[PDB]
Amino acid sequence: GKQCFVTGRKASTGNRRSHALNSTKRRWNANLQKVRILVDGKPKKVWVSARALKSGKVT
Amino acid sequence: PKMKTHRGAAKRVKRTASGQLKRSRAFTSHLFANKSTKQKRQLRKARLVSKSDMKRVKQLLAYK
RNA sequence: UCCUAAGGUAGCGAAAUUCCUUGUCGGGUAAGUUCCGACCCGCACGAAAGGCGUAACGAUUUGGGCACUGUCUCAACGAGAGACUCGGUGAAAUCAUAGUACCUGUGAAGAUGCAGGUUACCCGCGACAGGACGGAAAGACCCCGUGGAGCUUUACUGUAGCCUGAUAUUGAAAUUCGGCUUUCUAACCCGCACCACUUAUCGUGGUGGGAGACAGUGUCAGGCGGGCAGUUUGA
RNA sequence: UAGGCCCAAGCGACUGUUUAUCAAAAACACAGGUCUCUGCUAAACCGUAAGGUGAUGUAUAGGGGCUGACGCCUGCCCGGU
RNA sequence: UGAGUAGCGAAAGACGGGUGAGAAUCCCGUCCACCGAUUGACUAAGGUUUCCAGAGGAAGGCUCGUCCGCUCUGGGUUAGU
RNA sequence: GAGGGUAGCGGAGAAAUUCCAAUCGAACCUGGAGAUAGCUGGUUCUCUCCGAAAUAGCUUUAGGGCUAGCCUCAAGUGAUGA
RNA sequence: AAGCAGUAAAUGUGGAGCCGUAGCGAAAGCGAGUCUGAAUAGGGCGUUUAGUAUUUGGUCGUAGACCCGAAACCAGGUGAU
RNA sequence: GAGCUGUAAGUAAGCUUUGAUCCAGAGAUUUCCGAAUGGGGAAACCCAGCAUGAGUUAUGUCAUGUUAUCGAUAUGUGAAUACAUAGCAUAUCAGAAGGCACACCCGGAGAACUGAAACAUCUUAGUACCCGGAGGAAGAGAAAGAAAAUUCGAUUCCCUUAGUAGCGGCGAGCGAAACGGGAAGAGCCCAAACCAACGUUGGGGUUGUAGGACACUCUAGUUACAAAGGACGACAUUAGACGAAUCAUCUGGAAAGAUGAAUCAAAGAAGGUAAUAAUCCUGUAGUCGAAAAUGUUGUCUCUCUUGAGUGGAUCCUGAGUACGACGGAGCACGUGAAAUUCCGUCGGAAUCUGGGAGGACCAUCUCCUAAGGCUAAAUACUCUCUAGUGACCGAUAGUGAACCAGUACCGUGAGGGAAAGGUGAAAAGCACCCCGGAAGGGGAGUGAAAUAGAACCUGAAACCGUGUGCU
Repeated sequence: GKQCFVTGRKASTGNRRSHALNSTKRRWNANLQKVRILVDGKPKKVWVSARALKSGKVT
Repeated sequence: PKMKTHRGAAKRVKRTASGQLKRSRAFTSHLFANKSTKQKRQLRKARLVSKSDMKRVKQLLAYK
């Protein structure tokens, strides 16, 4: 249930590699920040990534 | 299914007209100060795979 | 006289600790490798993985006595259940086929079965346990396998976490050789108080306080890491 | 139907607990002592998120290590970890 | 095969009268023996017709059985407290 | 006694590797799965001809393997064999 | 060969593709000769220059690969009567 | 078109030529549980509200409707807080849920035993298992392509290229594409410039030989994409009906066999009938047939509809996008000289004299035009229905199951799992007599046969008995 309310960014999955080329599973999370943005009704707090906060986005 | 060639062996031999295989020599990579002039000059020449070795590795190179 | 950070203090000591050892001397016994009391050449006691004592307690471990007795000298008799005979009912482990003697030899080096000799008329019932390397469990000891599992560490390689710095969220002013350093409030935070949804203070909203561009969270980097994991440790 | 008793020694203070099915003990626990961490959304623990135990407690309280009634005591050493 | 061999699961029965094809073992009677802080009387859990009557003897009952918690047919459980 | 809670990369343990449905140095069931086994055991009709080895070298190798030596069948040279 | 036509046939049709007719060299390349080399000087590999398609038998490789037999590992579930 | 009341026989009582039973299409009824939905619960049970009605002097009891949650829409709708906004009340909704074929397809997440004769990179393998979303198929799809010819022109599948090029503790091992030969084969809709109306909805507009806007003379229904509601004849499927041709003797219990005379064939496939049937029966070849329901197609009606070249002053052609650094993944390709393309973080373009690609990279040439969307066919599979086939099995075989089988049974549970076919052509299944309490037997009958008597076709070996020649 953690996703960007605008862009739709979410977590990924991949490998963590050691110097000997051993591998284990890990995750790449998203820079989600809890902000209040104007919607049709009361402004409710939603998860919005920082990438969507550039070039001018409502707050 | 189909047989598979030995990739490491196909990089080291070539097929002649009579059907034999031409090879290259060992003991020529480094440490040349420990070998005489006669040894190093005669290791430049090529050789052929022996029949003792042919009886063991003939199936590994069948498409070549 | 040599070395080191120090060279074991008080207490105890053939001790649940002493190999030599049944150490030496006393007690106990007619006779004591056990026991009790002393001595100290303590192989290799020792002060909180504590030292030395200590009433009461113990289905604890030791040594010696009174009383008692079939434990014994050394065994005997009696009662009952099984066992034995008869009527009824009726399994099991095991099993290559079997008309299955002894002595001295021989043999894969311990023979009912091979050699030579000696014994032995055929078939049952009650007892004994020398042999059939007797029966039940593909030896748990030992060695082997580039077999396995659990555990340890200053074996190799990782890893969950936990510290640290840069960067995004993150803004307004002003001193000093764009940066250290100071105030402020609007971001962000409060398992702080009051009000409403609402008979609920989980949640949300509002209003006061506290803190504040820090903290918390995302990405990248360095360090610690038998807490946990996969493996190796020759002939 | 209903305690045998005595004189000495070792270990553990005591009542308790333990290898269901070969070990009940000198082993574990215990009352007491000591060291160390923790200022409260406490430290520590489960998930390792929300939410919980600690605790509807607040240093005369809570977690971890060692020793183990009582009496007399507990000596020297900070190169090494 | 072992072999008509081991066993037949703690204990006191004896006689008379019946039934019956068949009686140590079923029914009736008398005497004797055992428990009685229980082998007596209720009842929760659990089982699920094992309860009653009239019939039966193939199999089950560690023997026998004319008998049964076994076989056949028909019955039996009633709440305002 | 009754009603409940903690589940195996786990739980519980006055602590014994003790218990978790007669099983525990890591429960049971079904799948990957006909895991792997240089190790034991086994492998079914009949005649005719020929007929070994238990050695060397190298090997994480020593009861395993590879090349050479020794056996058999077909073709060629042919006197080169004793 | 795929495809198409044909009775799930036989075989028509289909000439992408494959093997052989020429080798040598790491390659550029040359060619009955090429490589090395200052130099056929010597030496290496070739100039045999008859193959090709289907199929019986032997052996090999990839699939569990002659059959039966582990101690174990991983994944998802069922269990505190 | 004459019997029928399912295994199944039994007796009892009945229906049917005024057309039973039976077969096909269309209807009506359809207890309770179960997503289970009024509330509760240990499934197949218990307890309610509200409005109508049945019954009662009245209460108590009964019948028929309706009352879950979430979502989308009309409506009334104070809060804290003037206005508003959360909340609240009612109405409408073939809106959703669950199951499913342990097959095929797309995505999320993702092992180990094993091989390398040990093992860590690598391999097993993007496999097993788990979760989500579908469809009858899905996925892909209309060049910022492949390449280097005197060029082709969306996608998918088969053959070959080829075990080649390459990747790799360069070890074990992994492994392509373009060209060519085939199956099948249609392409299109939006955003922007710009014009008219009250930011909105209309029109105009879809591209690389450069297209479009503006300004210049101007008119093929494609309901599978391309825009979406309906009346309109032929077939197919679901019950069925016609359908040729043989007699005699012998053996036998029975003739279809043997022996003689015949016949049919667009029919000599098959099964049964007392043994081995083209001519006995059901059938076969070939024709005929539909009340009613469904499917597939075609003929008008019906419904939309704007077409090409010249001018390019000027304007438009998809932005936190492309791309870069750091960390990963995927491309046959393990970071390597790694292009081509995806994710997280941080930076961050250009505007037709523009941008991308041709395996690091630059210059010249050639090809194309990213950052919006849609699309049949050739392709994969079988829980099924209909009609058939086999040098496949024949009861220790074939499915675990030929028979009342996922059953007896076993376990708290998940779960594991068997054994069992055969009288005779026809029950004609032994009336009657004798021994006995009965079971069992000896006769007499049935039958071709009873050593075919239901424990029933044939009836081997182990093992157990009786009587006898030689010892």
